[PDB]
Amino acid sequence: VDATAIPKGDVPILTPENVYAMPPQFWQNFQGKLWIGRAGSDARQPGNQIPVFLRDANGNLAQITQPITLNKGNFDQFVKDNAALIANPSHAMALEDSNGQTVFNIPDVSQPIGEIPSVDDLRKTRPLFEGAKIKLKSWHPGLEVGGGEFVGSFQPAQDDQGVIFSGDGFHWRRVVDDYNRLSLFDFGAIADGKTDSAPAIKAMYQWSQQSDQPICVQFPAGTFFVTGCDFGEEQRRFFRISGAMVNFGYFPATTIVSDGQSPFVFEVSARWVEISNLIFNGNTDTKPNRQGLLRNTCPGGQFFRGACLRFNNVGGTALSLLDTLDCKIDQWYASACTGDVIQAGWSGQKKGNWDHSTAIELSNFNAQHCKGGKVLNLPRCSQSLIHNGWIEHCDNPGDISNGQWIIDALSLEDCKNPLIAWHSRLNTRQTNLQSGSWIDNSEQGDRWLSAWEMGSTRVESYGVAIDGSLKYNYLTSRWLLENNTSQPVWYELANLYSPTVGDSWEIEVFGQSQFNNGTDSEPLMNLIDGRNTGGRAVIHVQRKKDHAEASWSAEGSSPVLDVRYVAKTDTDTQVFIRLAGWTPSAAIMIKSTAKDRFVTGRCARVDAKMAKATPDSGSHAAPQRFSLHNGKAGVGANEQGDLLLASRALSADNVDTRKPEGFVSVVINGKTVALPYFAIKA
Amino acid sequence: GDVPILTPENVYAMPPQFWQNFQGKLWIGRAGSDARQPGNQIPVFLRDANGNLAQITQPITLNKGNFDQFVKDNAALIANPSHAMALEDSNGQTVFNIPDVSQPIGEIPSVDDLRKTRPLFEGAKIKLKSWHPGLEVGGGEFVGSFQPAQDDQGVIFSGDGFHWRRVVDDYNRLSLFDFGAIADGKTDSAPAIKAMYQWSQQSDQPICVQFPAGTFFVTGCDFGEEQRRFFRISGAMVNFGYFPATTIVSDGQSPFVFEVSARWVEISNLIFNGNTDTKPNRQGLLRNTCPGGQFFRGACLRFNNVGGTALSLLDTLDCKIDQWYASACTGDVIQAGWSGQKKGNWDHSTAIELSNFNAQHCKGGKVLNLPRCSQSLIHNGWIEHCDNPGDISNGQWIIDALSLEDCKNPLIAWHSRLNTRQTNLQSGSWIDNSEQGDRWLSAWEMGSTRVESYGVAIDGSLKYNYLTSRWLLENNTSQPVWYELANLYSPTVGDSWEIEVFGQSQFNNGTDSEPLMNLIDGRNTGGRAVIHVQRKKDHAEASWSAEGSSPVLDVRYVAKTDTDTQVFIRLAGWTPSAAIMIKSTAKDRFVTGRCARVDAKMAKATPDSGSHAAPQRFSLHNGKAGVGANEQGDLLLASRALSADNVDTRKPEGFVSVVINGKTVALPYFAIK
Amino acid sequence: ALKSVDATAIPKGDVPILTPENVYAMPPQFWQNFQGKLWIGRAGSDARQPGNQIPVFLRDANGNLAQITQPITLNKGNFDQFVKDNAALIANPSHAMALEDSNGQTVFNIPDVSQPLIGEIPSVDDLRKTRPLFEGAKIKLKSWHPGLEVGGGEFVGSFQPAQDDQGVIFSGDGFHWRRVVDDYNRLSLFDFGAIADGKTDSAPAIKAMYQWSQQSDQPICVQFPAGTFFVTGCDFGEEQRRFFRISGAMVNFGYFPATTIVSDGQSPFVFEVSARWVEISNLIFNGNTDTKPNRQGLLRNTCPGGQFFRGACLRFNNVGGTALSLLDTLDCKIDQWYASACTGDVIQAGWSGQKKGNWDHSTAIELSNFNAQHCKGGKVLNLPRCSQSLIHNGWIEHCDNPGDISNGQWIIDALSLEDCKNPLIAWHSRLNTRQTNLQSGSWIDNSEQGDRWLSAWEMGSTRVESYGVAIDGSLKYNYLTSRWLLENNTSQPVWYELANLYSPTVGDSWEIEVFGQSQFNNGTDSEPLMNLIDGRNTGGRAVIHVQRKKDHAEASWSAEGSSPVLDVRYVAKTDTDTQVFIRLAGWTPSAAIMIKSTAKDRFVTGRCARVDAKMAKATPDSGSHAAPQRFSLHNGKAGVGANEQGDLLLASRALSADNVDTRKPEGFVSVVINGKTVALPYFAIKA
Repeated sequence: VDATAIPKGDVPILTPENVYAMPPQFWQNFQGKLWIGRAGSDARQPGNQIPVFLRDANGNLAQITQPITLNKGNFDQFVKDNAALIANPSHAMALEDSNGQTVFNIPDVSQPIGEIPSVDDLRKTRPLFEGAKIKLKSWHPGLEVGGGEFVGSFQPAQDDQGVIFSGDGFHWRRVVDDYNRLSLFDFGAIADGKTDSAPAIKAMYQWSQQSDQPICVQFPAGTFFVTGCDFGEEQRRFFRISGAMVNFGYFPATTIVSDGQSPFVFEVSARWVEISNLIFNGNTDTKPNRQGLLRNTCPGGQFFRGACLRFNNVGGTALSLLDTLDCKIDQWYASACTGDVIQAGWSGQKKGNWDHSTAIELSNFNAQHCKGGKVLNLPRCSQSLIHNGWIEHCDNPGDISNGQWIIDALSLEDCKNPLIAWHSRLNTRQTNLQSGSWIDNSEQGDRWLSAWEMGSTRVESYGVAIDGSLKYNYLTSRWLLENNTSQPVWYELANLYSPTVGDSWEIEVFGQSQFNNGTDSEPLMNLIDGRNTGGRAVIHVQRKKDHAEASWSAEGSSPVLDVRYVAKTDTDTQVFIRLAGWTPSAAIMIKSTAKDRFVTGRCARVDAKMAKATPDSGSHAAPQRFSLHNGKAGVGANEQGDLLLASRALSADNVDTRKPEGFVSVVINGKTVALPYFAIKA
Repeated sequence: GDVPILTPENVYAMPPQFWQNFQGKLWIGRAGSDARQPGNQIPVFLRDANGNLAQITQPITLNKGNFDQFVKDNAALIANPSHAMALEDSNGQTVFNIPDVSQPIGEIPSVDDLRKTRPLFEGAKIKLKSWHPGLEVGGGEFVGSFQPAQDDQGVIFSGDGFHWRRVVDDYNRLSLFDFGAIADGKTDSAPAIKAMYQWSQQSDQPICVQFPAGTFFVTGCDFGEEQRRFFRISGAMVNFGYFPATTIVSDGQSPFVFEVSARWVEISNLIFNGNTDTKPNRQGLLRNTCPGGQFFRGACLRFNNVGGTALSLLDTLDCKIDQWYASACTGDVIQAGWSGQKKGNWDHSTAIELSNFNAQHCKGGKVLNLPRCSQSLIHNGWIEHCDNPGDISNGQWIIDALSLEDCKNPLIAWHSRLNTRQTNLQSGSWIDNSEQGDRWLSAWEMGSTRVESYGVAIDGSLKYNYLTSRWLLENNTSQPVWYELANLYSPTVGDSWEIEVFGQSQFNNGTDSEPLMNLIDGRNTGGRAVIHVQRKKDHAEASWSAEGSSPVLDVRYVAKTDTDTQVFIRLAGWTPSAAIMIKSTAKDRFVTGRCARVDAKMAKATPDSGSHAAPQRFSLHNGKAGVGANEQGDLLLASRALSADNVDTRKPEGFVSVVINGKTVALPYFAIK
Repeated sequence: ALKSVDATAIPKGDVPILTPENVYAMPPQFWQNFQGKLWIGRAGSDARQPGNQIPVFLRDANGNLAQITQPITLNKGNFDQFVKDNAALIANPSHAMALEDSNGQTVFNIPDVSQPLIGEIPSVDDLRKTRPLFEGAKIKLKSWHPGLEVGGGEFVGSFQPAQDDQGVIFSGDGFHWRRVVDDYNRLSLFDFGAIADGKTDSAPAIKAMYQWSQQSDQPICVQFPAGTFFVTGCDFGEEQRRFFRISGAMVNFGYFPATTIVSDGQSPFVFEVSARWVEISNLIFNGNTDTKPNRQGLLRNTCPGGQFFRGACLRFNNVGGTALSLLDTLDCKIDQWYASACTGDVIQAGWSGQKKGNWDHSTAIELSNFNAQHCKGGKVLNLPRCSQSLIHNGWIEHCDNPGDISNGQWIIDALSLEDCKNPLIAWHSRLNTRQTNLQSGSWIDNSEQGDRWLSAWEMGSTRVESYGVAIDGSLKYNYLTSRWLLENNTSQPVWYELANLYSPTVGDSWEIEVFGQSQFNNGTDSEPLMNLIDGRNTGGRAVIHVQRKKDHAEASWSAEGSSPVLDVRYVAKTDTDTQVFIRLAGWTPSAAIMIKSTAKDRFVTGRCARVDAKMAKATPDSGSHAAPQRFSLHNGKAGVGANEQGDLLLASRALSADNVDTRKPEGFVSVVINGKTVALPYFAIKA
């Protein structure tokens, strides 16, 4: 029979692949009768057989009489000849064995097992009928990975290299129980750390985008070689990439390795990105390169989610984000990275004012021995947070300049250069700085925001530093002293440690002696021992060239009668006060010029004792003096008990000495007297 | 008590190979016996459609012709349910030989057909293709039983005198598919949810209710009012955090999609789309009304177009809601109330922790309806373009990194004990922490503390070991040095600054080796300079005083702007450490954006010619009498003027020992008559 | 068929190649129905062909051997006799094997069973006794233990040597079966022979799965399925390893894990590990100390030179021993953990180094989202010398000893101690705290008792509360301002009510500083100051003193420079409460209210000091008490002041006329008295 003796639209319905794709027992043992019949009826029935043509590899096109006898001999011959059965794709098919038992009876193959070794063979194996089930042993020949059950179809579907495998006028659909349990194995990846799994990653991403499946790129456990993947230009909504989903906090079960040729292993443009449970070994220690893990190119708002990420020997920028709206990177470790680790920039697009990054939360991270680039390349990060982070033996902790950062429990240890935080609005607790490490929060370089927005607050166990305003309801003391007794009592206030020669302390004993009514019953005549409401004592202490010395003043109804001091060392000064009788509550409030713990390690201390203690023999009386002036004239008092006065001394020659010009009412001691003054000669 | 033992559904169950080909012999004998045997055969009756009971001589011949006819007449074989049964195949082989079908392949398309198929024997296995016909979902392997078990619509499917139990390798891999839910976002999956809940309660399995990935239409599920221990509801368990792989839609008719009453509640990995934007309604997601303590756990939740209260909680002992998003919700989002109609016992909520959330374009309702929340926390939250950020009044809140942008009305925080850091207020948004409305606790509990980068505001007490300065100036030379302290920005006319230069000049011993005679230049311990700066109608003017051994000899100022004033000090020789401590009446960053600044220079710099000298003055009085000094170098005195008439003028009454300038001297006073 | 052969006459290296287990291992349909012929031939040949058959010996019940004639006839009768006689076919383990049915159709044709249908086996006991038919032969294990249908799966046979690991490899005499594992992360202790009955000791399974994961370098380590498991003390001690992971059923249950461990109390810890990295998650441990008292904890890690620890979703019920014991911790995260009625320590961490260097502390301890209830006899937290450490949102209620965090460095947010018998011991501990909730006499002892680990210079705590701030250390700021700035852009003085002062104790002193001045007109540097009160001056303030007396309070106020205040009145109508009014001067553009107090704050007492700020325009009631205008600057002997009558007060040593030269004033000094520059006279003192 000839070439154009074949009906229009007739196709090969059975090939050697159909012999291979049925169990060995069937090939070798089966003997029976095959009927290719008219569609919509039993093919064994009379006048139902449609034309069938045997075609050799040579190009033979002989018509074959039905039923077609099947047996090992005819199978062997069909395979050897690389032959094919051509007939109507719309056909009935019926097979019975040597006896008469119907194996199958399909009236229309277009309308509703055996094993296949590879995808290569699957794409060349036509289904027997619409719904025909097959088992794929493995994606690649004899790797025992990326296999599963497959349902055959004649309907047109494009090969996606994972779920749909298409041949000439047919395809096989992977039977997927849970779509969220597919991996790169299903898309033809191999965990040998050599075979490029980039085609599998590109195939699985395109599949997820088209079929709208959120799992996206899913790595199974093991090591994967990946060449640069550019999904670039086109803005997508989602790019998710996750390693083996197991609860391993430290070491993910998936590792990525590359050739260091692309600037990033993954080049994406997506509004929402999620990357987790991955180790990236950049191999920059042995084959130096500039290859990072992921860059997001999408302008006008990015959302990022990182979790359980290890960057080992990365020469490039590990993560590069753009126009960040919300970035959460938790449980990430960087070891011996020579490039930037966490980098975020802005498009500069005037609209939405994309001239900064927003809501960066970095938590539970450890950067070790990172030399060359910046661990944090995060300038202009507003409404951002750092929680429980360690950066050790890293040259450049990096840049958080012009930012707004809550920083809880950040540790810098043995870092060559400081964390750059120029014009950065920091709000910190428990910053741990060892081995010469520090944070540079100075006003160097360019300020992004107005001068009015500048300042940072540091809240430490050892004190508070506010580069800004303070306001409170009231100022109290940690130490309230009480003398509910008519007799005075000697207390030891504290031992003052003065780290530097010339350091000055002022102890304000705020509060008065007496709490009895009738202070407005009589006018005050005795300014010292009178009946006035209000009072304080002001003790001055300064570390001198050798040891220290003291001097004290008071106001109103003084809470202190006397103060003595003991200068045991050059740095140490014990301060005692004779707490006046009937002193109900006296608050201890201190001013100091001494360096605090923020400045030096061997810093200023107030070793508070606040205990009843008589000053020992060899204690020195702090002289009772005050001195209020303008550097020319003023008023004071001395320890002898004389009022001190200072003013321009006068020549008697310029004074009308004849008699006082006038008088003014002054209450000298207890008595209202008349203070005289003389006229000044013109 | 004979029953139908075989039906048309039994012919359907077995492989199609069997129907078409199988020739054989079927025996039904008495139990505890091989039925293929003389004297073992019990009577078997053939029921037909509109047909008599009749009887059939065993063995029962099986072939295509018989099966076709048997199915045709909707026929059945009637016998004693407790029977022996054996099957041969013309050849005389054994397919199965069962002495008793009472105690120890096939595919079935639907649960409808499964509930109609009687098992051949106890432990007979079949495949369920799908829960619903031709839907490829909710299927599995089932082991048949004659024992009486009730249909639970998921694991056990019951007929008349039989049931089918699902083989479950892991109970935590069951979904609503297995209980007959359809992920088409139209067919009501409420029967499946109710069925899976009832199952999990009775079987005491903790997974409770578990959605697969996809969209599900759910009519209101009211889980009675009786108090349960647990209610867990979860969408597709895949690590996302942004968009859960499970969406819920509804008809908006119930007040909540889930009416629960449990001590411990878990919602996670769900999007609820309320559809108020198109079909206005008042349907929330979940309300828990279990009294006497509640525990809540929310994670990865999206609320889109919710008209009702998204979450309603009662008598909360502990509530954690992390990674939750609300867009275009017209009702309340996070709502928590209490049972106690009077104070004492159940009159508040405890341990509310909201973290990593974003409420956007929520108009009408309160995003946070959380009054009287004690020991509570907010961490990294954003409320943008919302009418009512909500109510946290009479609360106790740690608030880290809360953002309010373009919110019409303030976050109501009346009498609320706030402890805040890095609050971002943009586009006229603010927090009302005032004392309006009812105070829940005592007046002694009130107060908030706001720690910002730009300053600290304490509505309460402060105490510290000692006050130091950010700026310590040193002059370890004999010669005075001109420093520029800072530039002061005074945003309002009249704003007053006072720069206390704490510390003294000189640090040599023997200050208490002689009495103080010269109050200015004497061997003294202690000292300070007090520089006063006020912004006047035009520019600023200054003046300054000192105490003891002054650290400052001179003060000059440069004021070439209404707002700006540079302050310079001539730091005295041998000033080993001088601390700069400032007071100001000027508005800080909490009040205004164009706020007060101290631009610290603290650098050696001579005043630039045009600088004006700050007069050396002090003034201590009561408003009637006092003492002072002026720049000329004169002591000032103020007191009541006396008439010479009222004074005994001829002789001084007495004297007092006064040290004038350097010398001890007698100060006179005349008597008044 | 019947050729009697001696055991000593059987070729060296010949073994039982087929046993009754091989008949039981076939599908039941095969046993009953199959009829055919079996060939055992030389390795590398078709065993059916002439001159390829090797000698096969049938062993009988009594142990006798006869060489059988091939082909070997297979049928139910022969299968029954073979099993009934507990018979075996002995031949060369290296052999070809061929099976035909009675028709002559080949089932197998294997030229060498050592080079690469499917039966079922009830238990591993039976699996270890079943020799594979050939290399790569597939079998289906129903379950690990007979009739439990857990720990079953698909197995592929081999004659290659492999040691039994009791989970993945099950070996017999010259063969083994390897489990088909698609995902090694889906294996559980069921696969290693554990039973979820809470009675049968699953220690062997835990030890087996552990040693497998170590030898195989699989990070999953020990994975429990859901249920209650009985575990005797497991010792993985002495040998220093990298990893120890142990986890219960991995399903997101927030509150109650689906896996419970229960033990006998005989070991000090259920798990004795020595690893650098440790992960415990999703486990309830019921110590049963309430009914059978003991000192058994859950886990101790003894690995020296740095330990990492991650804990999540852990419940400790009735634990008699130390629940968790860590050594030389470098990083410890314990999130979502609960302790109920435990009599021992719960979270314990110590160090190895005796001397004050190297390993003498713990580092980066982060305890979060925890709740300890009714724990009595031990420390909930036994964590001395914990540096760079954090507590976030934790409750300790009705526990005798909240524990020891002394000599530490802690951020503590939202810690609640309620009805705790003893304080949390935090001696010399560097605390940085917010929203600490202490109820029913619970407290934190942050005193300086016992040995201080670090230097005196490192000491101090900061407590930031809603009601106030307490700094045991330095404070510095750019400038002090006020919550309250009062304005009077008006030539007339205006009355304001500042606040109601609540003084909880008799003798409590308040000082209200009204910082700022009256006037803001230029030319204060034009004239020399002559009138110290009303003169053109820059700077100023009013200082208001208020003290609670035996009954009510009384006041008194002084001023500086250009005073912002003209008058002060007050209302003391109770012992505790004092309203303060100020007559704010004309043209005072901004006055900041700043306060000092001796009164006890909220840190000290519940009924604490208050400033009930009003800061509003209000004229004081005619019955209000006027505050006397006074100041008083002295040294206790001499000084200066002013009284409300408007007289300057001076104090100094009195002089007798006899020691004064009354003749002439010795000299004069220039003094500006009431604006006018005059000469203040002075007399000389006789020697």
